[PDB]
Formats: sequence, C-alpha cells, structure tokens
Amino acid sequence: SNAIAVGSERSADGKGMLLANPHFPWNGAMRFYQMHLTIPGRLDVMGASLPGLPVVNIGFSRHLAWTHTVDTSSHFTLYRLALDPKDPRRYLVDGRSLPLEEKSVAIEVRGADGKLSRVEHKVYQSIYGPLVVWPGKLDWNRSEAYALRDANLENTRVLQQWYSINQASDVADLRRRVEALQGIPWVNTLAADEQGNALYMNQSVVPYLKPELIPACAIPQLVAEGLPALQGQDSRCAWSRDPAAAQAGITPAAQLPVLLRRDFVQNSNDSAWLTNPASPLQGFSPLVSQEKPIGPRARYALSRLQGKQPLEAKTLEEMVTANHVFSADQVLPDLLRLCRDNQGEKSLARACAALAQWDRGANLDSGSGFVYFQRFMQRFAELDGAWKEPFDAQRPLDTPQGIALDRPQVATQVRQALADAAAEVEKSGIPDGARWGDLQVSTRGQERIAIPGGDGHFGVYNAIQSVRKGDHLEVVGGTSYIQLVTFPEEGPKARGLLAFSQSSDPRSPHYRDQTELFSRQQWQTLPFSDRQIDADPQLQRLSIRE
Amino acid sequence: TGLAADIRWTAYGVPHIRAKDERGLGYGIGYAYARDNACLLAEEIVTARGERARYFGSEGKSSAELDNLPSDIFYAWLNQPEALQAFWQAQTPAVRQLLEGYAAGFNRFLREADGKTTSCLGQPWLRAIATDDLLRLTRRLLVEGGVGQFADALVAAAPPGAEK
Repeated sequence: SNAIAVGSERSADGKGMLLANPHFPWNGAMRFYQMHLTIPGRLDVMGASLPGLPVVNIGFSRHLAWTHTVDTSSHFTLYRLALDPKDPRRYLVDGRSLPLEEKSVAIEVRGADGKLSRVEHKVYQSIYGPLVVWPGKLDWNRSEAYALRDANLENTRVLQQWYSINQASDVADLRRRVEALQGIPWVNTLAADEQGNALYMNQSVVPYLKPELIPACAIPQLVAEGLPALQGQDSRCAWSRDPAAAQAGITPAAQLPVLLRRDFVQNSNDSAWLTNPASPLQGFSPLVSQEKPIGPRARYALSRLQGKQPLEAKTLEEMVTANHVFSADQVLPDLLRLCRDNQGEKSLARACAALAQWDRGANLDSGSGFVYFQRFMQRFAELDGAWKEPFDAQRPLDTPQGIALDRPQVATQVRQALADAAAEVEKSGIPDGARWGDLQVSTRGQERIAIPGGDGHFGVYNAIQSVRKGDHLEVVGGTSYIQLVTFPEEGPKARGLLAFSQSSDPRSPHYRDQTELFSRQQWQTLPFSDRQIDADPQLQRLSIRE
Repeated sequence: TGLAADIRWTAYGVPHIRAKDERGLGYGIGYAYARDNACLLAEEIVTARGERARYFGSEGKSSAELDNLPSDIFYAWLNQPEALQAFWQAQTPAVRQLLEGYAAGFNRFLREADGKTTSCLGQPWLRAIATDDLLRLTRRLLVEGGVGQFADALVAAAPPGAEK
C-alpha cells in the first residue's frame, strides 16, 4: 500500500490533500467495495469497505480524508516453550511443569461418494495460545515447541473503531478517536483535513513489553529475522500490563509513533522511521518501529515529495499513473554500461537491446526490457556485496546505488546473472515484440483486459502482483481502491477508481466497467454531495423496508 | 423489522445509502452488497464457518489458497461458539444494529434473487446469513496480522513420536 497526506505548507491551495493507494487482493475476503453511508445530521462518509463490514474502511467526509497501509509492527508474539524433559506434552514456566490443553474440533468432509464423513482434529494450547510448527525451523521436538499469542484475538473494538473513524470531523478528532479506543488491528493510518493538517499514526494493537525486558525476553536469532519471538519459559516475558492501554497487554497509545505536520507524511509499508525525513521517528520498541532501510516505493515517493515545489492533485495522481520502475534507477545505468562492454557476447544481445530500448516503465506499451529487468533483479538480489554504494544509514534516501563493476568478481557474477535471466526470458513463449500490456492482464469472462503496473518490490508505485496462468500473467492483487481527495470550497472533491470494479460476478453490469478505465488509467469523480449525486445521468434509486 | 433504507446508485454501481439509524443503514449496505457480491460473501462465509470441505471436498482451496480441510480446522478453532458469543457481548448497541441490518438486507436480496447478477443461484451454500456469520468474517480479518498467517502451522502442530 501507498499513502501520501499533504498539508497547507505544500499543497497548491493551502488546504489538505490525501492520496490513498492501498494494495490488496483483487478477489476474496479482502476485496474492496465502494459505498457512501449517510444518517442525516450525524454521519456522512464515503469510501471503500471490506466484504461483510457495515463500515467504511478507507474514505472521506466533509472535512477529512483517511487511509491505511500495512505497518511493520508486531501484532502477535511467538513464544518458544521449554518442554518438560520427561514429557513433550508439558512445558516449563519458571521451572514448573504445566500441561498443554487440548481442544478438539470436528469437521464434515464431502467424499468421492458424495457423502459426509466426520474428521476430528486436536489443537494443542498453552497459556500463551495454540502451538504452531514450521517444519525445519519451528519444530515440536522433545526440547522445544512454539506457541503463538495473537494480540487481536482480544480486540473486540475493531468495528466500533471504524464506525468511530466514520464519524470523525477533522485530523485532531480522528487522532483522539483512534488513540482513545485502540481498535485498529494491523495498519497505519494517514489523513489530511480541510484545514491543511497531515497526520501519520502507527496506532494499532501491538504486544507490549517494557523496554528493560526486551534484551533478555527476545529469541535473538528469530528477532533478527523479523519474527517477534519471546522466551516462553520465563513468567517475566508475559506481555506487560499498563493500565493506560485500552486492552491488557497492548502498547499504550502514547508509546506509538505519531507525526502531525503541515507539509507531508507518507508510508509505503516501511516502519514509522522516515514518514517525513525532516522529522525522523526514532526510539521505539523493536516490536513497534525500527530504523530499517526503506523499500523502493517509499524511496521513490520521497524523491518526488522532498523539497519546496507545490504538490498538486495532478502530482500525486501521476506518481501512480507514471508506472515508473524506480528500482531500475539504482542499477540500470551500470547494467547498460556492462552491456556496452560486452557487445561481442551473443548470449546478451537480445537482453541488452531490450534493456536499452526500455522506457523504465510498467506501462501497457513498455517493452520487453521490463521482463528482462525483472528476471535480472531476482538474481541480483541473491548476489553478495554487488552494490557500488551499499546502504548508508547516514544517506538512507540515496543508498544503495549502482553496481560495483570495478570489482572483478562482481562484474563476472552480474554478467552471468544477466545471461541466466535472458535464457529464462527467451525460454518462455513470448516474442520480443510483445509489450508489457500484452502479457499482464485481468481475465473477465472469456476476455482479458491489459493491466498497467508492476511489482512493488521493483519500486513501481502502482504496485501490481501477477501470477502465470495459461499464456499470460494474471493480476491477483495490488492497486485496488484509489482515492485522491482535496477540499475546495464547495465540498470535498474525490477522484479515483476501484480497479477491479464493484462486482465480482461476471453477470453484473459492474464486473469490468472500472477495469476498462483502470487499463486506460482514467480516474473518475467519486460523487459525494447531493448536487454531485443528482447530476449523474446514470442515477438510480430504490427505497426498501421490511 | 424496523428496517428501512434509501439507496441511490451512481455510475459504476456505487451505492449511496441513507437511513435514520444503524439498523436501516446496515439494511441498505447488505442489500447493495448482495446485488454485486452475494456469491463472494457466501463463499467467504463458508470459509469462516469452517465448512469448505463439507460443500467442496478435500481437494479444493479457499480464496486465501489454503487447503479446504486445514482451513476448516483453523476457522472452526478460531470461530468457536464461546468466542463468537464473547465478541457479540462486547459490541456496542450501534454496532450490533449495523450487523443486524446488514444480515437482514443481504437476506432480502437473496429472497428476491433470480440470477440477474448472481451466478451461484441454486447452489446449496448460497443461503440466508446470520449476524454470527458477520462476526466470523470480522474475526477472520482481525487475525490476518497474527495467528491467521500461521493457519497451516497451527494445523501441522503435533507432539513428537518415538523418533531418533
């Protein structure tokens, strides 16, 4: 997901602006749905919601727009159990042997004969939660096992939380409402209001451990791998209880990152750290936010947002619709030099020509260079010390950069990676004349619609994930509900699309109508006022009661 | 009863629901959603109820790409009666009303559906929903940042045998 909130100091009109570009699945239980909800006099909110929820999840109202991105905070902890040396179904806490609890569930299964059979399954549970196994990493042997405590299992406030956000007036009110209830399960929140405030909040449900407990309570090797794992054999490693928290064992709102500014805030799924580099967010628990190198989407956004230039709605829209493959800018100049150094190398000819001709985009008409680039980067990511300038914490926006072709072993490995990538591309069943939009599609009935964008891991702000199906790359997730909101005098002006269209049903008039528009990158008005709604020539009305 | 909504649709089938209260608001939401996505919601409710294997057998997967039986075990464990009850009891009156309305509105569409926008018409798993089904969906979403990511891992967890 991407989000950018712009405040009065940078917006062209001196008022707030919000770009919402969540990246979510195109099918299933997390497929966005547009709607506008009104209880006249007390609720008037429009946006998109997730299946089965009678609230708006990402939206706007008269003076406010908000969105979410998936955060980097822990929302659970693993607990490594020390098993009773005499009994692998018992575990030790402060040296005392405790029994696992067993919960059986029964499931009905339809067989080959069409009849139901009953299957029973035993779920083992500790005081922390159920046991989990990842074969070869988190095993259950005679020495250890792993349990998982999910902080959101006790979060009964989630629906009330979005309903409250739906009633929020401005940025200040939204902050009070979120900090008061702490019902947000696993996302950041970013917002802008008419008055020109830009807000970032890493305000979600996060397991709490007091600072002094973390060094001894962590499983060092698992935490270094980004897994929130704690010592389950010590009672002192229980989540800390702070009476200021809305829920026992979670982090109080005052200890979670918030940034309120009048220029901009941004997030593309990295930690709170570089939300705005002019004011870094530091000093938080490793369970909350760490100073980790930012991904290429945030690096791209910051390269566009930094400075003193006015930010217009057009600026933010085009950051999505440009389909710039930002990861190319760290490596392609050197890759092209390598190509020119190897003009007598037949295994490289087609790859080098494609890379040279390529517009550095993931547009419909972007050439096969993008495909060669993707296969190359997959291999480049596996090479050791190939960066000319490795990541520099002092230069966190401009590093890593370049390929270290002046090191003979790197030059060799990079050329080999390019040759192997080329072999893989040419081994597939695509002509070099085919362009990106000929390959990446969304199927609608027996038809296919060409889809622009590319994987977020390649720094494409318009992130699109696709999987091989038949002869094409079928879109499975990414840019979904798009909302760009400004606040002119008449009322909020919202512009965007739902990329996969309102209906998942092929029979619907609304199965592919916005997908055609997404293909052409033609965003539309999201009508909110009665005037805007009444002006729509397609307007239909039904009143229902029982 | 006491359920009423006014729905306006603009271009691309975007609904604008107006009501005097939460029950009425949920009524409009559930009805509009069902018009567009009845089959989707029915399928995902089957998943959240842990009934995939019952309707579809063991060879199928959920839309999360989990095998049907492991998915069912996980959701039966997650959405036990006691857990749903406790969750419901902790809801504000306003939220309970939104959910009651939503179920009723979805069900209204199902009663009148003739296949115009519903491709799964006649399937045994396309059926009237309860507020508990919406709680099942909510809890499924809630754990997507936690134990839901370990669904296969939870199902796989068994004590060691006699092995060296």
